[PDB]
Amino acid sequence: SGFRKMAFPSGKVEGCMVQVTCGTTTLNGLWLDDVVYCPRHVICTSEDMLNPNYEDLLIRKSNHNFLVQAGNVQLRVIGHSMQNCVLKLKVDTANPKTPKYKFVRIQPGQTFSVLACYNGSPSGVYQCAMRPNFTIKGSFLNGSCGSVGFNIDYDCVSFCYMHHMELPTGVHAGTDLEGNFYGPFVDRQTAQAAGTDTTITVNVLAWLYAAVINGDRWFLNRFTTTLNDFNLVAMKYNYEPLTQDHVDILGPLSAQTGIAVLDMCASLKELLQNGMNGRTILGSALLEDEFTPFDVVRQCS
Amino acid sequence: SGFRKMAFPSGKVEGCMVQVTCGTTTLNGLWLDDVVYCPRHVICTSEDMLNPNYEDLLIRKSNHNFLVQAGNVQLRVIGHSMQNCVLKLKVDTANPKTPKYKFVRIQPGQTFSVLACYNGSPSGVYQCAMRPNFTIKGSFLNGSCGSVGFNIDYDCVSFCYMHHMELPTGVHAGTDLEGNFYGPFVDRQTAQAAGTDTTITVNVLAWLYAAVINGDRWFLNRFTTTLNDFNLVAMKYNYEPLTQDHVDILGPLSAQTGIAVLDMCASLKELLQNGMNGRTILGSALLEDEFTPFDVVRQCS
Ligand SMILES: [Au+]
Ligand SMILES: [Au+]
Ligand SMILES: [Au+]
Ligand SMILES: [Au+]
Repeated sequence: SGFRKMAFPSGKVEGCMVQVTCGTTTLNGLWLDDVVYCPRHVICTSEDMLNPNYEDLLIRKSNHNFLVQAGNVQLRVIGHSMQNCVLKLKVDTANPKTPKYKFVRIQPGQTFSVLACYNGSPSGVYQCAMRPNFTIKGSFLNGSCGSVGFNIDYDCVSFCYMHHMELPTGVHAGTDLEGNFYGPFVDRQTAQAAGTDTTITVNVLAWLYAAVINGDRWFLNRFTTTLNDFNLVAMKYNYEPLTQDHVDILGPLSAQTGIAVLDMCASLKELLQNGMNGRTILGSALLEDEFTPFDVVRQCS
Repeated sequence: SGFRKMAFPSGKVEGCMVQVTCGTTTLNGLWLDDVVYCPRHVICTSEDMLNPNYEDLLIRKSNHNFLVQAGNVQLRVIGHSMQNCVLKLKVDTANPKTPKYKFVRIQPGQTFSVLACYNGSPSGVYQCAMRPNFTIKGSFLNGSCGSVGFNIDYDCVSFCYMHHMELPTGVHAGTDLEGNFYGPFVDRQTAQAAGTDTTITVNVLAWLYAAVINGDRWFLNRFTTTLNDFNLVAMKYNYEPLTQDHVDILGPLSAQTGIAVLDMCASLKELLQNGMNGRTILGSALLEDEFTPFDVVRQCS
């Protein structure tokens, strides 16, 4: 029993983290096979970050200016190229700890584990979700850029995030492992606002199911509702609109608990309209939306 | 910026997790050097658990009845002994992935990372605290016994917990790596109640400091208070009594923020007497008490 925000084991990714230094800046890189991936703004000075022309800045960089260090050993850079907002540094040694891996671009609402690193050394691991506005509410300090987010399914590490930026509002932005930013953000120190941060409705429902499975059931009411009618309440409270696809993905949890998806929606409705009256669900006094239905099934089996 | 409940990187401990089977039961063991540690109730049938005599049950067990498997390779058991509530299985092969490590018995209020495993394979990692009643609010399912809790300082893994039991109330009990249970619990399926679960006052104060560092400051009032007078409020709300030792440990956080410890206590006082009026602190609608002052400094530096 018990329900905790649980990250994936971090070992396979720890073995891939290296330190990358281009003149003054040092950040983290990801060493997979004989390529090191890192944020392209490693080539920038804190002066450059206001409006850098990365193509021009790269012209004055050669292989030997990129110092890559795994632990305490230097790797020899034999090639470099820019792909979108990441640099791919070709080294002469394949990482002997390369796991089976894929690069995946995740959708908003999906969750993943982040291994926060500084100067190529892991510091800690935690679970996050890609917000609907494409930001993440991370814990990152200077030098954490290049840290990656991932999922582990069986023996394959699915890399889905590389950390790039902290926006002025204290939230975080980054790219997939092909260097494309999530959302409208750019690797520039400027005014870049996040959109409205809606709540991930499907995850809230999944978490309510996890609560029922693990003993907390006070919030179960006698009501039911319809998709359209629930979505009117969702819209008012800035929740993602719930779709039939969402209903279907909740089916297994619906079967396990014997609570129809629309009955659970009516209970959520009441929670949104009436609050929690100082009580708690799974140790939280608010509605948690960073558990996917998959997360709930995996942790509950 | 940002503040997250962050576990230690799990890699060094993953390499130590094995599967241990004694007749029907299979649980997790910890393979360090040429010894495998596991809960002694591996030798029990679900029938035995009501009131087992472990000494007698062990008499009918020989080295070859304990099957220990790291990944997909068997380890050869050349000796076994019972120390308190753990078995120490001597094997003929030292674990090549043994990290630098220590066994530590932690005090209530201190935090650690748990690597939840099943059949010797890691499933996930999360951060917990040893409650003042010596229980932990974990996420454990059948077969998770033998999973361990640890801290990582530099290159040394400090093992502090091994999981044994789920009490009827859904909380968890276990031992240090010398096999001594935390609190009054025993490895028996019986009526074993947890005491009153008081809140870890010093951790709450540390977390409020983390909030100030990371932008949330609405809860800072104009008041101050005294230790004795605050402790009267703490007692009423079932908070740990705050001591001068606690004040001293908060000193570094007190210096970093410029908020005197007793001023922060007066703010907490108000939070306890008046609630949070629907607002939040670091994304929580309640007072978090599973961050130590050390946890806050490490994550904030
Ligand atoms: Au793969
Ligand atoms: Au950075
Ligand atoms: Au040590
Ligand atoms: Au068990």
